[PDB]
Amino acid sequence: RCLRANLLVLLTVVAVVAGVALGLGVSGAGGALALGPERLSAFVFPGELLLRLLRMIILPLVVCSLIGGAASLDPGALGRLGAWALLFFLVTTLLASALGVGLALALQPGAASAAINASVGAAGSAENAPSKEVLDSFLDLARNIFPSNLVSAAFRSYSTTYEERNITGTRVKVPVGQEVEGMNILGLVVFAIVFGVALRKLGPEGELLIRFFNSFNEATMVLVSWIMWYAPVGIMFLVAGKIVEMEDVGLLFARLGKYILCCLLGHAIHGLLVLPLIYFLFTRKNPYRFLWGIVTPLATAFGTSSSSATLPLMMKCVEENNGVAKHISRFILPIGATVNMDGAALFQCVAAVFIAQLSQQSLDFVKIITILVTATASSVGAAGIPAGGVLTLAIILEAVNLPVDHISLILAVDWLVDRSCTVLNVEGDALGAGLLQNYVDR
Amino acid sequence: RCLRANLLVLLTVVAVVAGVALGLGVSGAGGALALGPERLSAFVFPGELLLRLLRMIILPLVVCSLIGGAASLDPGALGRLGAWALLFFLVTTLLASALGVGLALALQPGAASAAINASVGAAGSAENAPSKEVLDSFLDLARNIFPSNLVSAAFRSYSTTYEERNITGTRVKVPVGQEVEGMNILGLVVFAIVFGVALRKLGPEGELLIRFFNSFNEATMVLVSWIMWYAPVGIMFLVAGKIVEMEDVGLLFARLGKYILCCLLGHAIHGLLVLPLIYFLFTRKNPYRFLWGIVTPLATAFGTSSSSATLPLMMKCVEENNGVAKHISRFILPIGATVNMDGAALFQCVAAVFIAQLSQQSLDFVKIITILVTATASSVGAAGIPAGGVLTLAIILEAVNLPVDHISLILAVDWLVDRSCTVLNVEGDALGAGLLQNYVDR
Amino acid sequence: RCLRANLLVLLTVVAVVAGVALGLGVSGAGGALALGPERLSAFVFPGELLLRLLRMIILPLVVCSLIGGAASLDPGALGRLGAWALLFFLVTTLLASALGVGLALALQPGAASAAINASVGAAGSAENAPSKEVLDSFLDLARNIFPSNLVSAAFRSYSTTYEERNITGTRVKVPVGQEVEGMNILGLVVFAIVFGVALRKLGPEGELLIRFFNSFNEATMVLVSWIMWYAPVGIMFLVAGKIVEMEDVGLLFARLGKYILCCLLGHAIHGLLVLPLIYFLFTRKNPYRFLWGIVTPLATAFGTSSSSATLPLMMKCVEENNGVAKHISRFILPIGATVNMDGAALFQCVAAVFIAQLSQQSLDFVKIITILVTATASSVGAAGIPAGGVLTLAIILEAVNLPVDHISLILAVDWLVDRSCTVLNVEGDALGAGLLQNYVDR
Ligand SMILES: O=C(O[C@H]1CN[C@@H](C(=O)O)C1)c1ccc(-c2ccccc2)cc1
Ligand SMILES: O=C(O[C@H]1CN[C@@H](C(=O)O)C1)c1ccc(-c2ccccc2)cc1
Ligand SMILES: O=C(O[C@H]1CN[C@@H](C(=O)O)C1)c1ccc(-c2ccccc2)cc1
Repeated sequence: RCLRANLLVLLTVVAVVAGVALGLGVSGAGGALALGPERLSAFVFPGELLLRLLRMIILPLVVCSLIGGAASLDPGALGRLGAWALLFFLVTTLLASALGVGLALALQPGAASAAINASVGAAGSAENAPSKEVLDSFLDLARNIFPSNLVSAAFRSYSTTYEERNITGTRVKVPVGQEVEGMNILGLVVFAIVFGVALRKLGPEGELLIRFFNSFNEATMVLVSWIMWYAPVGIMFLVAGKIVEMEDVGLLFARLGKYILCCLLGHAIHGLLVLPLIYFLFTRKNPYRFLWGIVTPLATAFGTSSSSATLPLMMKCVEENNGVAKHISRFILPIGATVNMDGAALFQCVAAVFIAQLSQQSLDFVKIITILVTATASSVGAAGIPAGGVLTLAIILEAVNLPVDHISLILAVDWLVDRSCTVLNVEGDALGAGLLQNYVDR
Repeated sequence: RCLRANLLVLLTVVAVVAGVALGLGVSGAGGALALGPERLSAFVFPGELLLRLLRMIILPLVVCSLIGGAASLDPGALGRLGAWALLFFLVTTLLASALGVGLALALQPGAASAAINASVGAAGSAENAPSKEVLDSFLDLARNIFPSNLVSAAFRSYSTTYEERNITGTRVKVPVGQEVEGMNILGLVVFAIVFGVALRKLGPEGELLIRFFNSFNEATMVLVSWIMWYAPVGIMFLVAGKIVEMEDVGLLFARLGKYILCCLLGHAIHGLLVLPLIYFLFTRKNPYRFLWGIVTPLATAFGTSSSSATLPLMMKCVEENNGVAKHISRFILPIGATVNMDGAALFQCVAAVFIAQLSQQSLDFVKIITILVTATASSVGAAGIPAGGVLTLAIILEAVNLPVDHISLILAVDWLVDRSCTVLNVEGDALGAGLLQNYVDR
Repeated sequence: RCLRANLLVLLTVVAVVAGVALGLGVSGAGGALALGPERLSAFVFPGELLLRLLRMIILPLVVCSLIGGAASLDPGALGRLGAWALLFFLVTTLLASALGVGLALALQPGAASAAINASVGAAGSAENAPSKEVLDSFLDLARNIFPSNLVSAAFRSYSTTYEERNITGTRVKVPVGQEVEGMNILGLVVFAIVFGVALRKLGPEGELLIRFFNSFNEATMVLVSWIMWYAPVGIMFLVAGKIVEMEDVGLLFARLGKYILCCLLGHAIHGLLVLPLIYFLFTRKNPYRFLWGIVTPLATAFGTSSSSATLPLMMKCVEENNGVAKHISRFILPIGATVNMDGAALFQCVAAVFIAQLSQQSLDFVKIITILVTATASSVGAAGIPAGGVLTLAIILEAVNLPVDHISLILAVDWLVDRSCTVLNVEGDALGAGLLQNYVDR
């Protein structure tokens, strides 16, 4: 039934296109001048509503799916599957970062152009920042792993601010911990996996609880169906709002065309050559067919700019349409969302290479390897914190000591490049799931 | 067994009467002068303890009751029942507001009297307020519906504060969202209903989870029995404390006797003529008998001044004493608590008409319809936020542009009129439940 | 199998000893000068990680264990068991406080010595404090009992701050309530016990839910096994960090040797004479054998300085190694953690007697009884709040009006005496559990 099967894909693609058209027409016809902030809020509000709906269920779906997936195969096979999955995610993120270096080095987006100016963008506010240390970031990562409280971890994460409690002499900023807002999805993932392993360690005592969590996840999936049918309206209004919030006639594109083209080309090459090649090599099945199987979550990722929020739609589509195993999907895809960020590592490395290319920095071999490794680690470093969309580049440049004086340049265009990132991240998650499904099948 | 059956009703009526007597005697004998703030806190503390007990269980009871009630009848009948229930609540709230207009217009409580003075009450602090817009209130309503996180929604709700982030020129206050304290009971209600529909959409997978939630609610009901047996002491001490906290020899009654009489008469006429007439018309069963069946929750509502807190006692009494169906009770009465506020719409409209009557405003037909509709919507607008006992009148007067210069007059007497409101709200909920029980039975 | 059975006890004792050796060697070899704050954080971080792991599971384990234990015996036997348990805890805490008086009165640690000076310790900051009233502390105790919301009670507790809302004349600080951080484990304990009683009041409806909670606790116990195998590393690094954080060559020991010896001797006499004597008297079974059965939780208590955090390890060890009944363990030991603080009452009373001994206060009989009773109540008073490690001594001295001018003396050495306190508290809990197991068996 092609007509009914492909209705959703048609609807979300039409939603994205019509949202772009609506926003461009509104901005050309007057935009904010004809709109006002109140009508801007009402115009963006369906987008915020879709993101509120999809952030409501990631906690149930992630927790109960991992508990229902971990306790479906014995811990030996689970350990092997988790290890090969982490290896796959690490390799894909590393390949993405290397592709970013190879593109930004060649196209040279940091050539002398309008982007050389940065007074308007920075205006002295770029240097002023928390300036989180790399060690403190890794410690906050390993403290969001192994949370102090599960309930608080359902909406809070650990962030190490810096006070000035060294009045005795030579004032040095000292760390203090204070829980902030944002889900600790990594901690919940680890707790859930460990829980499911514990239930598999038990036998008849755990059958009730596995049945509970599987039923709960199936109910949440039934909610996901209806959220999916709502999603095109939210995507349309969200995209229209996010191109009405700033003019996009071509001024910022004319400013940063090489950088944005480098990022989008890197994302497409990662998402249409590298990972499809890996899938074909390993499972020997049509990767582009599979990519068409998941267009609706990809479009939702482009519209939402949030990997965790698109995940319920993705797990529904992957388990339903494509012939991916239910337990493998449950175990892999949430872990893919919180660890695999191919696009994030890609455009972080490309941004670093761009800001280094302007001012003519060297970056011969050692610094290249450094940016690769720290991008690969920051793939998960940025994952626990939702606020740090591109904030993690500052700590990278602190590690390797580059000019952070114009990091605010990307914040004007973060809302565009970070969407293709989300597309590629969920794509890499699904491809890892398919590969590991075939590996477990063999 | 009349002697044992009616013991609780006797006990709570005696508790209210003895609390009034105790508070009046203490205030006459010296009150605070003989008491001190520390003994005032210890004297009110049983009231705070009862409210802490009854706010502990509304989350379990509401969530699990709606999940156990929604998934007891098919979604078609559920949709019809929900639609006729919302229609009933809307009509009753609208009739209440019209009754408020009809009374305040006739009795004319805003005649020239001591209430004309407002310097002592306002003293310039009335105008200073957040001044929340109507659109922003509706957006916060629809964002507390569809919460971002369920756990946070168990004790937090979305409130749009206003910052001054327009330093570029012509400083205009802009909205920012920051979650504040207070349960998001509307969001939990909607999520729970949707969940129960999902479990009914499933079949054998959901039987475990329905059995879980029904067992959990029955346990919470067993707690409610013991809280009910404690409740008269809390009501007595609470009422005594809340008339010791301000002198009530008759000064404020002598000031606002017409307004308070208008509100109480409107509440009694709504609760003893209109809704009993509707019940008799539809189900043809003794409505006043049924009203006597629920005296203990009504007295608890008068003592507590909180509709959500009396709800566990109400659902216990309605399912136990009166022959109302268990599933219909579960589905309707929580929704009645968070949506139906007949008394709130009533005294909000009466307060508006009173402040308009002083200063001799017109309010011919269009403004009357405006106050009716905005009161009907604010019935649920005030429901998500517990702090806004009468705060929502300011946004109404912002919509229709009346003198808010003396809104602080009612805050001295909010603690009295708002209790009969709670009585009428729970009464309207129970009457809707009885009507819809008979409709489903037919 | 002695070699495998005793491996854990050997490992944690070796961990404590090696941590002491590591910290002393690091402090002697340069300590902070060779370390820096960043490496100090990385060196302490395994300790923080162990405490984050053990605070993650006390909520599941406590809640589900009490629900699974309360609903294993009928409410009559439960009421008797709870009453005799509270009587036992009260008597043991009182005996501990009397032992503290008897030791501090005899050894006279407040003799004229270096400890007479307090300018360096206090420096005027001792008097400045919230100065919480005793009545307000008891009210906050009874409001953390019977929480307003269960979810918030999973990570928040009620603390009555004091504002200055008496500008009308004679500015007097007035209480305001605002929820702060810290688990409301007492409120969750009471709610859980009451819930389990409700499920036992029900019959077949509750079997599912009891099976759920028992399965959930068994899963959490399976997590506890692995946390236990990790624990020695955390204890070693934590102890090393907490003796590197301050020099302990003997300066503070040379300052307060009599006071610390009094506290440790009181703890050992309570833990090795009084309670073993009671156990032998009642159950007639080798108490020192039983004490050896639980060395790993005792060492964890010494390392962690947290009674609640060691509790999962304790309940695992008591149910596994020693022949204590599962249901009795579940019901008693969590209640022991939140109520029984023998060591806390002990060193609080000893600290009071020490600060009274300096400056030559009388403390004849009435004040002795007062310190005993308020210490016995503050055993649970300090339990709800985790921040108040020794903060509760100030409110005691407010009750009985002693010099609080040098309360900051103990804060330098709170990290040492408060560890043996934790050891004795968990010891008293386990001994009460064994006694009541034998009583129920008889
Ligand atoms: O850390 C993240 O990733 C960054 C790198 N790529 C971008 C992406 O694709 O998300 C962002 C992140 C994840 C999720 C959310 C999120 C947003 C709305 C609602 C709920 C959650 C934000 C930030
Ligand atoms: O918004 C509400 O309604 C207003 C209009 N009528 C009044 C009523 O009857 O409650 C108030 C509201 C509901 C519930 C609480 C509440 C109070 C204590 C504890 C827990 C909850 C407060 C305010
Ligand atoms: O109030 C308490 O007791 C005091 C008297 N003796 C001391 C003890 O043995 O704990 C402290 C308390 C309990 C538990 C924690 C706690 C610490 C870390 C992580 C989680 C929790 C703190 C303070």
